[PDB]
Amino acid sequence: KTEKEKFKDSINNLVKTEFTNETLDKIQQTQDLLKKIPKDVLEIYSELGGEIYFTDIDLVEHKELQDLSEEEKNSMNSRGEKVPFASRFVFEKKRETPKLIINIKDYAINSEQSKEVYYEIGKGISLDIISKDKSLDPEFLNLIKSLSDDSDSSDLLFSQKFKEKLELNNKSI
Amino acid sequence: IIFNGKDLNLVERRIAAVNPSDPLETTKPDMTLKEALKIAFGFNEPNGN
Amino acid sequence: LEKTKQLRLDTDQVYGNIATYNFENGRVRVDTGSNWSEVLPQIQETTARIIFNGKDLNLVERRIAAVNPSDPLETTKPDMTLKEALKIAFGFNEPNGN
Amino acid sequence: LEKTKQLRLDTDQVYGNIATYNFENGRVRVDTGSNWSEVLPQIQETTAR
Amino acid sequence: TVPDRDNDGIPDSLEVEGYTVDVKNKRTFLSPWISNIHEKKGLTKYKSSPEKWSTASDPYSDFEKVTGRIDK
Amino acid sequence: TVPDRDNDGIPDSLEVEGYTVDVKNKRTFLSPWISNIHEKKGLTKYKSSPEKWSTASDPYSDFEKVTGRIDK
Amino acid sequence: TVPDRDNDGIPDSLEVEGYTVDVKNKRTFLSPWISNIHEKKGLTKYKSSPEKWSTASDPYSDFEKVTGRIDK
Ligand SMILES: [Ca+2]
Ligand SMILES: [Ca+2]
Ligand SMILES: [Ca+2]
Ligand SMILES: [Ca+2]
Ligand SMILES: [Ca+2]
Ligand SMILES: [Ca+2]
Repeated sequence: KTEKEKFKDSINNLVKTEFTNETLDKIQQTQDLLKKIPKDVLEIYSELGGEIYFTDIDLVEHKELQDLSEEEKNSMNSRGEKVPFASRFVFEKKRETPKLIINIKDYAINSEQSKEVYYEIGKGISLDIISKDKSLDPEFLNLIKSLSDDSDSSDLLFSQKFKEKLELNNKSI
Repeated sequence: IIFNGKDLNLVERRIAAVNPSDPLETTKPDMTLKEALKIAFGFNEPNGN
Repeated sequence: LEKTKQLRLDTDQVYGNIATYNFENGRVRVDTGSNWSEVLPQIQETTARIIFNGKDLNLVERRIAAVNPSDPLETTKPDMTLKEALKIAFGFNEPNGN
Repeated sequence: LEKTKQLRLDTDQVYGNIATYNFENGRVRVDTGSNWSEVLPQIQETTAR
Repeated sequence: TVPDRDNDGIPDSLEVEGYTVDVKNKRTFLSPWISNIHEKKGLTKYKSSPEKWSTASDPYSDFEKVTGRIDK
Repeated sequence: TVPDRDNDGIPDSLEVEGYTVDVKNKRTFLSPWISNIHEKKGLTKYKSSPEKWSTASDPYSDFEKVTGRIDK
Repeated sequence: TVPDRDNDGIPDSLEVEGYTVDVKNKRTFLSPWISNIHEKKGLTKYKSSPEKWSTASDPYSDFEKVTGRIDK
């Protein structure tokens, strides 16, 4: 009955019946990375001018990133450490039209790099949800007021430089 | 309860009584010493005695 | 043995079974596959022991589940203080705050 | 044996069972069907001593 | 439904924060510890481990011990 | 769901890139390694193999060992 | 679903014309033999029998032998 079919689901991911390529694998693994964020998000970004690409050229000699300022190359990643630009693989150029350039990789086998794409996606759609009339939403500002007292959420979400500016004012309303 | 009113034989019975320290045991009904003799040894009262 | 008259009898171990409640018919049935030797080396590593001889000057040994700070399953048990451990194991009290 | 008094005791092998955690009621139950002679050769071929 | 991880028959929001066992007519109930009621009845406030089926690691559960459904 | 090639109760992407087990109120919770929350409490960063039910081939799971649900 | 006559977990397309086993990050992968890609990595090309669960008629399958899920 189900025992020989409890074995076939333990080998559901080993056996690849047709393989045929190495770079076609990264294309089909980048797409199902991108279609597990819901549909309402992906039209929010394109509304602001969002052009999402997949490239194979690494992001040093890409033509839409050959020219930028010396601080635009230096923004902090999901951790907080600003990374050398030769080793980055996801970037958003947003000076007049936000373009999200994603270098393709094996993205289901890897889960550290799959999180540095979702962080950069929500970086672009942040300024829409964070503000209503070019002012901070009290729907959100009451959350930062509640999350600043708990000793776990304060060093989970907030940065280290933010931890020495919020309680320095000790009530930065 | 032991009893020997039948030609001096120690007839022994056991009647389920309530332990007041165990919440399963307090669900058993209230047992009295008049009722306990009436159901296990054939005692009776025909006119109140 | 006829000279010195010295012969003792040690107790190396004890085999014996465990009887568990049947929720079906409310009975108690001895499971002959489970012995107490699977259980006593788990009580002895997750509990504190207190020996006390205030009843007829004989030693009574009791074990109380206390918290081990280097085992994540064991840090779920409630906090055990030395006063409360005496009040539930042997039957101490405090009729005038002592 | 009375002259040289040389007698020793080798240990060729050891039988013994394994006790596993039971996820239903948290208990630990020795399975009398499997011994450590199935497990111990698997450790000496994958591990560094 | 209510979360009961340790599978012993008592919810985990009750084991962490206190519970008791008390009969009313002839049936057993297992209520959380209300301070203004259960103290005057002479009851006992229990706490136990919400992720062990038996907090003392002995073969009687935290539900069987407090209810009398045990080897007598 | 989450993928689990060995069926030990811990996902593939946690066995490869680090995980740890932390208790929150009175309940254990297995979580990926976060260097800002978990270094503060002295917790250990575990790594094991995503295709062995036991990494050192002994009869104890990778999940039974790090949680404590094991022969004591 | 892809045919597998002998129930040894590996399809009859692959067993006749070639396959090979390689790990990618920490996960194994069974793949058909593509000549230009796989040969420069020094992998071995296996062929077996699609009708037999074990081609040598010994009690270990062709899938267990090439993967490592076998008695060590
Ligand atoms: Ca429970
Ligand atoms: Ca419990
Ligand atoms: Ca796993
Ligand atoms: Ca594993
Ligand atoms: Ca086959
Ligand atoms: Ca075959």
